[PDB]
Amino acid sequence: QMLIVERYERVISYLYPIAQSIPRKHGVAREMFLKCLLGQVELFIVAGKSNQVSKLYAADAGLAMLRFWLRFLAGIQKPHAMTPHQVETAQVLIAEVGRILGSWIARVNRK
Amino acid sequence: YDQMLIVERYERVISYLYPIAQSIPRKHGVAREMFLKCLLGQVELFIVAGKSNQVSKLYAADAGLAMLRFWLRFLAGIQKPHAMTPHQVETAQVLIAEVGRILGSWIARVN
Amino acid sequence: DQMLIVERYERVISYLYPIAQSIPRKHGVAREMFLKCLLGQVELFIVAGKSNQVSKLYAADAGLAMLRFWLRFLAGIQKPHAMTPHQVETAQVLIAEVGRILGSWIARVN
Amino acid sequence: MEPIEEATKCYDQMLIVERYERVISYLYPIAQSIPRKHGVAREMFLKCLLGQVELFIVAGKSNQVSKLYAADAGLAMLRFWLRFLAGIQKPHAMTPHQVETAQVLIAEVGRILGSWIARVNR
Amino acid sequence: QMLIVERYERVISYLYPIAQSIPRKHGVAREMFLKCLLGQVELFIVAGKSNQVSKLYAADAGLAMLRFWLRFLAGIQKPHAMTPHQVETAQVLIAEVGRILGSWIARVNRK
Amino acid sequence: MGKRHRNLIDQITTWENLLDAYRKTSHGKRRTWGYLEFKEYDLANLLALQAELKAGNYERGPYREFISALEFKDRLVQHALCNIVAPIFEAGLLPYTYACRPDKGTHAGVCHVQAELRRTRATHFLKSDFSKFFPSIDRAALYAMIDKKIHCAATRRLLRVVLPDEGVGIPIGSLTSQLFANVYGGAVDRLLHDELKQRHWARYMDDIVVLGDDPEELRAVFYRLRDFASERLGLKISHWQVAPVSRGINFLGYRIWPTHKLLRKSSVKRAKRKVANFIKHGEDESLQRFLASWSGHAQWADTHNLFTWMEEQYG
RNA sequence: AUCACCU
RNA sequence: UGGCUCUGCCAACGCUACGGCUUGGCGGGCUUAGGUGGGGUUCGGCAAAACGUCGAUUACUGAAAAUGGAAAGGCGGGGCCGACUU
Repeated sequence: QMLIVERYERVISYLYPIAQSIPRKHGVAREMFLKCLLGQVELFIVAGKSNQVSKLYAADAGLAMLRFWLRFLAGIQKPHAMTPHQVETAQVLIAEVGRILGSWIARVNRK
Repeated sequence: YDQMLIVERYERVISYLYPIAQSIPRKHGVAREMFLKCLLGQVELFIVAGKSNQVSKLYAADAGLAMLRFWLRFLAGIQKPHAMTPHQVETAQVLIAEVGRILGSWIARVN
Repeated sequence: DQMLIVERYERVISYLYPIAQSIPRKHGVAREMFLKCLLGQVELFIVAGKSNQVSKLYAADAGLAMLRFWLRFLAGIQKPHAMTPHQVETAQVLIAEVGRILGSWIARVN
Repeated sequence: MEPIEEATKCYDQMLIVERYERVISYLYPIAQSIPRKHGVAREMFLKCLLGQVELFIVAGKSNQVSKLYAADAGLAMLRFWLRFLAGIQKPHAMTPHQVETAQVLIAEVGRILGSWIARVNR
Repeated sequence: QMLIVERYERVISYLYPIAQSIPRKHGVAREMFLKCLLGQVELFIVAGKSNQVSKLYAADAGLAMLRFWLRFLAGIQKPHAMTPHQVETAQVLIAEVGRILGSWIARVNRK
Repeated sequence: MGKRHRNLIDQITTWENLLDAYRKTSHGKRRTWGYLEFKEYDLANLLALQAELKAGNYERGPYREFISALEFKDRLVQHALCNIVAPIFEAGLLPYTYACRPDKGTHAGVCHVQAELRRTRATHFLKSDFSKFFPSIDRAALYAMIDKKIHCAATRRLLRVVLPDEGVGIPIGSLTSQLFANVYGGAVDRLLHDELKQRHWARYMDDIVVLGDDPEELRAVFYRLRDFASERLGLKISHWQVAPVSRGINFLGYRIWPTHKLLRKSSVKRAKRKVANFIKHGEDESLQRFLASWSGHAQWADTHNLFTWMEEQYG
């Protein structure tokens, strides 16, 4: 869209510094965290372009995967790269782009 | 439940397998990166499954879980070191089996 | 037509490809994905032009707007500065040239 | 005991995967001998070799024959990757023996894929 | 038409050394050239398996994206420029496969 | 090994074995719905078999009788048993038992009859092949030999699960049936070699060759062998003969004179091919009739690894 | 028996 | 596995937000089993040990063999020392 991406930019702008703090050790994960962080604005921009909710739900799945990545980087990534503080704020920003996504789902799923 | 439970149980698969999949030598790079893209990237299939409640995606979650199982079989049957030792395949297979059980119960639920 | 955007998009590429190689290794996944959105957005035009399901043209605009994102991300990336805001504007001149073409091509196919 | 039941139990995917695991088990060592160079083709070989399991596996845990045909296309691309690894990877990548051996294993998986494609088409 | 993947195998036979040689410098482009060089066989092996002219158009796209990669890697500068000769002795090879695909696209669009 | 053996369910379920069992169960079957459904979570299923056998919660899944087949877990559990239980039974098997012993096998049996047909220049021979070995193994006086060597309460229970301690019918179609049939007919080996002081003989599960340098003695031996295996082992003797070594010992697929050894193998090949054809004919229901027939006549030529052979090629 | 595959 | 979100040096396709970055060198660190099909069988000795079996799930130790446990001894040959031959 435009506003979801601008609100997701805030997720990226918060999470990308976190993803760059992940050590070389877990560099292969941040590849796919950033391929899910940075790569999710493909799915928010591909959902923007493609009114089909398939790519919107794909956008929702990506947001949910990004929320997993928060969980993962905070714990499952063993040096819990994201701290539980940094999840909670990043999940606020994910929830604000999940607000728009759930409300974009809403505005697409009218009939 | 269902998607949330499966993912929390699959967290423990990743909680075991991500350390295994990060230790895999860069020799077995694409094994390590495709193990992870089926480890971490299986939450994607669990997400889509729950997000959609379409049995096809909880079956493709099983396909990711089964590709995950291939990966343990393969990272066992990798040959420069042995990547995933069979204990780590065993414990992983136990964890993935618990994920398989919940996915199985979830597949059953929707079926 | 696919050859028009792609050649005008090679000005994006030829501009942003030295820029996307000068993106810090530190910002290497964003660089590899900037480049995989720079290069390989030509593939979204070419698919859109060799085929023409207009979904493929929206995916082309998506990549162009994801390229615009990569600009607006790689500028203000983090500490190792990547794309300067100038480069983002200059790039966005050329990304808006293919924006115009692909957009008018979307419009013309629509 | 009851063998831990995966869902969408598909014989063909399981067999094809078990038989394709022998392709991987043969081809992965000789992808992982591809020089330091030639390593992006090996990335893609492996991503093609090791990633064909996912193609089979998703095909078995699909009813979609599209996924079965996509598994066939991947086996054909792997059959290609043999051609490439043998001839075009200029050092060597795959000895005619290694290809002659690998092509046998891929042919076994080709057979099982063909039978599997056939049984669904009816 | 499966002389395509044996005429295109002469594109790869040319363009793959003209890709192993794009240095690390241009290794995101090399990876993406090799995934359009090597991974155009996939589009000609998907083609011959879904006459469905779409996949042959998507292999025309991959030959045209290979022609882009040709013209890109020329203008990649330094001793990594795909020599104008190579762009021309490969656009000859890609145009061979372009004409076999021109026929495939013809022979399948015209039933 | 020290009599006793009163702690084997520990070794049967000692993974290291339950894996050997696994690799033995899967060997050849790596294309069986059973392996492929097991292979998925193979080592979780082995840990749940380590656990179901360690805890004696194991139940043998019902025999799928076309030849009674089992499951993969079942054949694994048997492979686990008959990796610990087999070597404590195939140690008390008089060397001249030649079935389901990897060392002393089919060929060594035909070689052995010849061997001790050469030496002692046997003037006479006894074939005393058993009738329904598997279908008339006491499965009860079997478990008076699978209980004089096991002495492990829970192995004995695993044996009794994998093979109920009641009936008269070792299920031909099992690795524990193989082993226990050799063990069971090992009682007639130990009525040949121990009692009957008959040093020269050979047996493969049901086929009991007993080359002896005197005729009427070999007919005595047989009568004594039949009376034993009937009264003690409820194994009717289907065919027997006391032939001069010149008739040839129709042992184990060969016809074993001291000097030559004319492979008569034909019944087998005929049956192999017959089964073969029946399956690639869609006639897998008259095959049950044929199978029942051939399970009567020249299956008392212990051609059951061939029955499992053709339980696998064809179904 | 044949096939891989290293000691 | 051409790496490294990796440095130090250095140089320039470059690109700089002027810091660097990039990128290239240049060092350094980090990086038998399985699949698929379908005559040593010699002659001798010891048969001691071992191994097997019966003894024996015995005696015994211990209420109880209780997933402890022999042995003498018998029976073997499977075993052994040898020759030859493999």
